Amino acid sequence: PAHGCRHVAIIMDGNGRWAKKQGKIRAFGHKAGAKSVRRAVSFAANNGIEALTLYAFSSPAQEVSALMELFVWALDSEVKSLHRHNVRLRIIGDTSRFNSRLQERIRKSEALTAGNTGLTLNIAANYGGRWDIVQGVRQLAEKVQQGNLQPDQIDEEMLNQHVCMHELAPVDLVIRTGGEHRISNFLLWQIAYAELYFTDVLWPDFDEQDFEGALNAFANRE
Amino acid sequence: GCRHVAIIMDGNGRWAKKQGKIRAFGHKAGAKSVRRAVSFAANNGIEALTLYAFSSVSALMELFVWALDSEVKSLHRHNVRLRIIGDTSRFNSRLQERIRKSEALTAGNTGLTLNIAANYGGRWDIVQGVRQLAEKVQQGNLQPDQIDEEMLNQHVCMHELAPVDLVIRTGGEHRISNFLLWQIAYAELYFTDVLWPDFDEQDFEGALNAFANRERRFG
Ligand SMILES: O=P(O)(O)C(O)(Cc1cccc(-c2cccc(NS(=O)(=O)c3cccc(S(=O)(=O)Nc4cccc(-c5cccc(CC(O)(P(=O)(O)O)P(=O)(O)O)c5)c4)c3)c2)c1)P(=O)(O)O
Repeated sequence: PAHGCRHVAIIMDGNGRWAKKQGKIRAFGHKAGAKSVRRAVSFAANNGIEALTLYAFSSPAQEVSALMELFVWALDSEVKSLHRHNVRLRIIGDTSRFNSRLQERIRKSEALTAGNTGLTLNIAANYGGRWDIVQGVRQLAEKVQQGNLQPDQIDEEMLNQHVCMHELAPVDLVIRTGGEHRISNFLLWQIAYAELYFTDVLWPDFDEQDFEGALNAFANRE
Repeated sequence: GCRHVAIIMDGNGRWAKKQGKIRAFGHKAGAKSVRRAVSFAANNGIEALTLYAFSSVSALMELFVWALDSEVKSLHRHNVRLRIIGDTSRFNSRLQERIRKSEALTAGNTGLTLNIAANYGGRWDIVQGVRQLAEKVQQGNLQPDQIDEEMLNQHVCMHELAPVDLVIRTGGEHRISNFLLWQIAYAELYFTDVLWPDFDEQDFEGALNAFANRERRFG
């Protein structure tokens, strides 16, 4: 609370570059990255942060189906730990085209942790900022079609109620590791007023001290 | 190849205080900085320049009228196409007409398109487009699950121009402050502590250089 930062969003990037520098393969960077993910989640939960939203940045249509398989399979194991640390898990992104199986796992993972009182962790999977806005627009569009919503009655607050994470504290700080200075279609609507923090540190090397630096930079900025 | 630059001009007031002067002084200097940035963009092949004045109200409008009346003939002469983006429905009829006439007069120019955000907000921009799509739904000429990214994109401001490539924010603050949101999904973001009145050609080129290098890297 001292940092006054309630919601932190992170574009994780640099795992491949990190591995390359050491003459190592992708698997090595991914392994290092997952470790950094756990470290960041634990840090947030132990530092009074209300919400952490993670986005794995990566530079096909057959590959995605395979990635989400890995995603969900990895999730099933992580959920136990998350639940154990009192974390509330939520998956944001277009999960509509996921097969009903791995789509039920996600659903159960969320149901299982919904009642926790610790950190709320949002993991982006097949997520897009524009997509997020659009799916929210379709919802309002349905209500227009059903006759109980006039086009001209639509305002910002209304649309805000239909975008991902509307129930949570607004995003206060966005962190992007890896050196690139862009949002890359991650959160858009939700970062209208967020502090943007760019660091050249590669995701695998981003540790607790780096996270603290970002929070300190945030606190001193206003 | 930087085609569209958007700028969050900030720091006029702070600049004034640093000089131990009144706010009005910062404004005056800020105005010169605007003329300088526009000239620089128009002289270097930039396709579009979008300006947003960040602020830490009737007279405001009279100033707008005056700026339009004194600068549009020069913009037209320089082959600059002027556009005002934002909610101008609340403006008095005189200002709205000046804006409409200014755009009409320069609409046919083929040089730099200068976009001035007036009473503009990124969320408002998106919402105004959503309301346009909601109208066609109500008319039954559009299905809810028929709305997609491409469709909404065609209804947000500047959809007819090249995509925003670079967003520059002066003044030291590291936020978008509800300026462009949908349009900056893939843009390079550049923050400088330089105060707007001090932002000159060298600072602008520096951002362009940063853009070029970062394009070679990351893609
Ligand atoms: O852009 P990079 O270099 O930082 C990258 O490493 C991608 C990346 C960026 C930021 C974070 C992570 C990441 C890495 C490991 C774990 C986690 N935790 S997660 O909850 O966020 C998550 C877990 C499972 C999947 C996903 S994802 O589908 O949203 N992202 C993603 C994108 C690209 C590659 C991978 C990936 C992750 C782990 C393992 C693999 C597979 C293998 O590559 P590997 O065995 O060599 O490791 P492969 O089975 O084919 O041989 C691939 C994963 C995310 C996140 C991965 P890249 O070279 O793959 O594009």
